[PDB]
Amino acid sequence: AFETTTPPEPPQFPAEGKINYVARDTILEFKALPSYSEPDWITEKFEKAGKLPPLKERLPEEPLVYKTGNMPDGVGVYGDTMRHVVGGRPEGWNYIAGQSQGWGGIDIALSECLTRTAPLFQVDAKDTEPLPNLAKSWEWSEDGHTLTMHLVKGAKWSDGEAFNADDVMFYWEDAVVDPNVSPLGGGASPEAFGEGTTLKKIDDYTVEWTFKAAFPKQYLYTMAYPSFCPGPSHILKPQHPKYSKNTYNQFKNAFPPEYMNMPVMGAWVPVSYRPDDLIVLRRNPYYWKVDEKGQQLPYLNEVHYKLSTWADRDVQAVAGSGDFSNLEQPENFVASLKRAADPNAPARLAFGPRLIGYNLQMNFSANGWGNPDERGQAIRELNRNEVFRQAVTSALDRKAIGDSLVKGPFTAIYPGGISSGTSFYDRASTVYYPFNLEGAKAALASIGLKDTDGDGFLNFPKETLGGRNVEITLLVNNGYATDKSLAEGLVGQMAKLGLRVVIHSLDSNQRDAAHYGGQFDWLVRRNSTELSSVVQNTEQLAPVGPRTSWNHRSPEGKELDLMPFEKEMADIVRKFISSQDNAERADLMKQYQKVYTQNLYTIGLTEYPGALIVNKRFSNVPQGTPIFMFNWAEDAIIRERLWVAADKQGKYELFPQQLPGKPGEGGPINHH
Ligand SMILES: OC[C@H]1O[C@H](OC[C@H]2O[C@H](O)[C@H](O)[C@@H](O)[C@@H]2O)[C@H](O)[C@@H](O)[C@H]1O
Ligand SMILES: [Mg+2]
Ligand code: NA
Ligand code: NA
Ligand code: NA
Ligand code: NA
Ligand code: NA
Ligand code: NA
Repeated sequence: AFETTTPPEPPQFPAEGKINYVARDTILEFKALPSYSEPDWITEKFEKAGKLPPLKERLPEEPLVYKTGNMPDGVGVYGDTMRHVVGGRPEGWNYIAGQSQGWGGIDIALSECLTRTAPLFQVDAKDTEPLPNLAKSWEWSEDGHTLTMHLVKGAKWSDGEAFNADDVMFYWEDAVVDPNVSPLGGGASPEAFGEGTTLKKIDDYTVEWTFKAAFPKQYLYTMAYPSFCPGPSHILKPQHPKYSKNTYNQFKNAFPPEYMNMPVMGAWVPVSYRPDDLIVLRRNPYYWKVDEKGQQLPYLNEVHYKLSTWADRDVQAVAGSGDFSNLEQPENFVASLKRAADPNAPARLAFGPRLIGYNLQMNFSANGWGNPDERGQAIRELNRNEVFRQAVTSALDRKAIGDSLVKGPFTAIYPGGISSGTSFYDRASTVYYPFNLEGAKAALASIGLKDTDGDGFLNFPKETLGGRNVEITLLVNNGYATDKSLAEGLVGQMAKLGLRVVIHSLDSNQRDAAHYGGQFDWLVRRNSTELSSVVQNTEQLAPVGPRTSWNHRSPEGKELDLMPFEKEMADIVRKFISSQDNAERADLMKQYQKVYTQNLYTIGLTEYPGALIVNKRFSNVPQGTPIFMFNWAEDAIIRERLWVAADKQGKYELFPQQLPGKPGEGGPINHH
């Protein structure tokens, strides 16, 4: 009944900061170097005092080596602190059991994964193999069902314990396969790695994947952050219910934020924590990454995470008291641009492509996900009705939504689906339902929704819930002004259509528990990587598995009650995952976009670009780094490779010349 078209082209964005494209193998390689070096105080005060082993003995025989050619400013010098500001709060250190550490780069820096993809924003080539990280190399069998994966060899956790296949296997078996454990982020279900996929240990430094499909190369991306970031099994395994008398809740909570020096494969280790104030990390002396001159990374000795608000991160970065921000809330754009416009500004600000998007997601489970009551169930039935979805999207004045956030060329009309800023995007394949409130009102009337009590809100027919008013709950992340503003705008627009929408505003952790547990009717959410990049966590594009979709999961352990268009989307996604043909992949994403946007798998709210803000004293920041593409800029900028020239260094270290203490002990260790 609606006059659909394609979305109008947004205003031209002079998108400052162009990316310097490079080839995949210009960034790093694994190899032995003839000599290695580290900060002088480690050698003088720890090694020479017999308190820490010599550096060569702490490194793998073949460490990960960053190639100087890809370094924007070349080889670094030691020193200084990276000062981050975050809106989140740590629950504890058990990432693989689903605890948040506060976001804003903390878990990104702690939890290293098998592969790495965030720095791939600088590779234009199709289609790029994820960078090796904890997995140094891999080989496909001739038939394409077997993937032999070789691990970094001789690397150690920050506490000196060997990193090997046991850590990989513990994550796979006891975190992924185990249905009672859910790693942080809402993903990492077994089917995210392919239906029926198995993983086995060959030896201490070799694992073997077996896939049902032939060459499903897209799963290498799933082996990067957030889905395959192994934890220290020697510490975690004795707390797991399979190997102790602990319950799953006791395993999840065994490492509270106060527990210091949690072993990591990351560049820095947590050494201090003050509630609602600060987390301090110190350099990991067992870090397994070096530069081409043999200097053990990171260059920065310390990292701070000030516990504040997300809006304060922007404020502190432009003021110069914070060193980094992802300017991603349009309500903060004008004030930030004003401060950045001063030539004496301590920080540089640079917008990227339009990769920040928001969708309204409707719960499509009519078979019990989140155990809904009679009211909840009737909403799942409306959600699954295509005429209802068409009315909701048509009742949205998308120009007004964008203007409510910020004026100017930032926002773009966003019907939903793949972001307009990504290479797989096809405007002609994007179904746009223009603002048509009258048509939206007539469509709801056609499915039996009419105002029978004179209050302007539509009622169910007499047969459903005694003909009461339709009432829909809207789950919102209370940590962001943008999410709240979009939710408030959504309530207003729905009231004009005649639907009563009630906001359920929760902090990040509670919001995640309600979302992943399926305890929602509708929710407002900022897009994740599958919509900004397609290639990162591709399984999230459709219900390919019982728990891969953000808005259609099945209760444990029922099958999905998929609608025909969702089955079509799932088939396209599985075909894309196993394709190495560039023309076929591009065509499949055109088909995917059309099915998504025609059927309204989700309903787009708005889309706009974000800007990376970084203190000017840092060297090695890549030009044109986007705030979000394969992952957040905290990962993409490669913080372990950043450095500050000696004459520009800040004097901000809270534990200078100190190293992390033992897991569960007081805090850091000194030389005297
Ligand atoms: O982790 C870095 C990130 O932190 C904040 O975003 C948190 C959200 O992003 C995750 O990908 C996750 O899927 C969500 O649950 C989580 O809320 C911040 O807004 C970002 O700029 C960035 O620093
Ligand atoms: Mg071990
Ligand atoms: Na074979
Ligand atoms: Na194990
Ligand atoms: Na298995
Ligand atoms: Na239990
Ligand atoms: Na806290
Ligand atoms: Na993927």
